Amino acid sequence: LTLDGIKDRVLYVLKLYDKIDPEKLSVNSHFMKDLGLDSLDQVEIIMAMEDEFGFEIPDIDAEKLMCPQEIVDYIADKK
Amino acid sequence: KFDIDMLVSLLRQENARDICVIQVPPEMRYTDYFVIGSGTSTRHLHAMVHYLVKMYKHLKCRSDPYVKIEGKDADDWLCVDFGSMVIHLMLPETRETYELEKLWTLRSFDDQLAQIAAETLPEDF
Amino acid sequence: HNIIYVNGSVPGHKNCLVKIKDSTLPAYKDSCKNLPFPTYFPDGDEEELPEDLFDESVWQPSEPSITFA
Amino acid sequence: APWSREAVLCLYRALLRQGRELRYTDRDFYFASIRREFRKNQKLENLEAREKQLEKGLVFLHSKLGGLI
Amino acid sequence: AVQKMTRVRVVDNSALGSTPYHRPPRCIHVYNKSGVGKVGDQILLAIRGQKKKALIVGHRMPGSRMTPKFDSNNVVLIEDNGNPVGTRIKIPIPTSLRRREGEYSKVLAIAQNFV
Amino acid sequence: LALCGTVLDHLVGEETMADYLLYTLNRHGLFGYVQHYALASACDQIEWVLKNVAIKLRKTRKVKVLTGTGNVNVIQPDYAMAARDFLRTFRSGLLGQVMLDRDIIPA
Amino acid sequence: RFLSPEFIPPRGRTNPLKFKIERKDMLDRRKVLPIPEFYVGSILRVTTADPYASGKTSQFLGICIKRSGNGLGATFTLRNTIEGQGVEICFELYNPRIQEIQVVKLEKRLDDNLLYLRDALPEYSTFDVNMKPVPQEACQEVPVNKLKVKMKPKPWSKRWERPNFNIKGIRFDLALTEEQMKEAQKWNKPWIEFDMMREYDTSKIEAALWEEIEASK
Ligand SMILES: [Mg+2]
Repeated sequence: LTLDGIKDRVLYVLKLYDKIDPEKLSVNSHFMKDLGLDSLDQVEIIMAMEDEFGFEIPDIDAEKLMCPQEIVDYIADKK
Repeated sequence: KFDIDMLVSLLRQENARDICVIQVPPEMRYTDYFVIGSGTSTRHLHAMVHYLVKMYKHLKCRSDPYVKIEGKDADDWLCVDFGSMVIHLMLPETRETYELEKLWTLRSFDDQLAQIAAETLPEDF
Repeated sequence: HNIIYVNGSVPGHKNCLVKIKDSTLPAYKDSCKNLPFPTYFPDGDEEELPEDLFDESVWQPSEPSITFA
Repeated sequence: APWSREAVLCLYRALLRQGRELRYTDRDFYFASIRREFRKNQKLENLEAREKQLEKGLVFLHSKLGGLI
Repeated sequence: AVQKMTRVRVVDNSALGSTPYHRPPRCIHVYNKSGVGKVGDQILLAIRGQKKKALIVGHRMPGSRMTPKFDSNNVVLIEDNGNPVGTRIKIPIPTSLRRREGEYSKVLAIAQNFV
Repeated sequence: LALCGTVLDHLVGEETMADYLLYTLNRHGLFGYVQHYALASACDQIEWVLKNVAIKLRKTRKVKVLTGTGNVNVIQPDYAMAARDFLRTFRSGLLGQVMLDRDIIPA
Repeated sequence: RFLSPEFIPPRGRTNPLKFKIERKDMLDRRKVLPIPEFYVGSILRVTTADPYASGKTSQFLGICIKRSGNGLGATFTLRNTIEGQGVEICFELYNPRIQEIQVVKLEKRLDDNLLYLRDALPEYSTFDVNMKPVPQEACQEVPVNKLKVKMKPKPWSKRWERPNFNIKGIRFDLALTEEQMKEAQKWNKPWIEFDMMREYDTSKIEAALWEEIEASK
């Protein structure tokens, strides 16, 4: 699979999301503290991330990703 | 025939900004379906209400009777009560004030309905 | 039992004789077209009549309960 | 405050998941409306208040999305 | 049967119908060719020094069989345009409002319970 | 004019006149009705202030209230009598010196 | 042997044939729909189709407070309080749009009319909508509930203390002073119960009807 593809796609889908301001949309952008997103916000980020790639996973670590690289890595090993 | 699928498609064609369809439970005896549609201005509300009524008479309903248009006196809320479907059309601001969608979605757990309370009246002293 | 069921009220008290005849109202001008023209003769008995004759709109007893479906 | 704050997250996940398949309703509006409902009430609440709010949301999930189609 | 000067109960969640100003609203006018007001009949209301329209949704007078006779004379406040003043009704409302001639759909949308 | 006694309070409403009196008295800062009648912090709701004064004067009525299950006569504090007495003290002058036209027509 | 009240003819100058014609229609409906035995004071649940709606029925639960009417016109009224609002509906037994009549709780009360429950406290008229039926025992008499209700302040819909009403199910001592009970008895009309020409004997009429109803079955 395109591991980098996930990074840019995750970068791209996050960029598509309008509520978050891509002031620093780095590969290690945190969500609780760096982007100031609550538990409600991240789930919708999961849906946007899930919608693009096709989900196939529960919230076991989707809550725990907390950064694009972690989820990218998690999307990297699931396919 | 005039059915839920036709009604929503007709609403979509004439650019109804906000559309909500609620299938009322049979236990509630009002109607089978409940539809709420937002509109930009009073002019828009009148046009679509007239358009749907014209289509309804055109679209069979030979045995079914005609339907009155209610709320023409009002400038912000128009509702037409078809036999199996009731459509309430209102401007944006009116929609949030009443919040019809919450009432019919949450039958008896609506916030405003909950705020109301019952009372008893004994003597002051 | 030769009982006619007539809509509404009829002048007089119970057990009083009344005169009944086809309506003279203009709307029902010619109704005798589909009725026994001189009268109904049981002697002819072309077809013996049912014990009770009903109007179409009437909901007969012993029918299923009316559901407005 | 809630029965469990994970249950709050679980409730929100299911509502979005159920809304994905709505056709007659305006999917975009439903997603926005649920966000407003969650944000306005859940940010500040007490044990009793939050319990009532979560209970009403739970009824919504198990009632075919409150009759929405 | 609501008449002029009858004391009526505002079955609504509107501010004007709240228990403060205990003095019950009184009917000034019945919008019928007869002055008797029954279920579904509009009336003009003297409420808190104001004149407001109201719709009769229940009354204590016996009606035709198979219909609900309530214990109080109930009304819902109606705006001049015809939109209901209050946003919720919790007391049961008779279902007969649906068919009778008039504009009653707006009120039925507001009421959860029908009897 | 109703507050001045020019209008017979019964064709304008004692309660409505009382609310206007409280509305004007509070704006003018003449909080002299909270000492004649003990009202503590004072208030802006006519029903609340009328409740206290009715208690101070020990007045009660039997009033028919209209409830869901029927009509019941309930003993109640006399709001109407409170309004009549509250206006009287204003007219006597013990509630303070007031110039009504001060606000709208100061000129 | 419980004969439904409607079958009993009222005295008058009417021909007996008028009643035979009405009974035949009544019994025919009873075949289609079973009308259970019940008395004033029993709790009933009635399912009826709404003409306003389409093929959508409604259910109403309440205590039966009155039985009136004879023949095909028999009616009964049952009462309940819903979200703190008292409601009564008068039901026609033989109306074609009554889907079912269910006797949730079969019992009898001290009085054959309970219109005074309007003046009694709300608790005595409130009944749970979803209450399930209680079992009934055939080899018994109908239970006679001897509850005496408590009344609210004196202004009542009627002067129940007055002898004509003959109310035996109200706690008058709690609501009325001994003088008021004395003052009421000025309306007593004691001679009423002892004049033999005001009594309608239906024993033979009730008897003959019973076999006729059974014979048709
Ligand atoms: Mg009376």
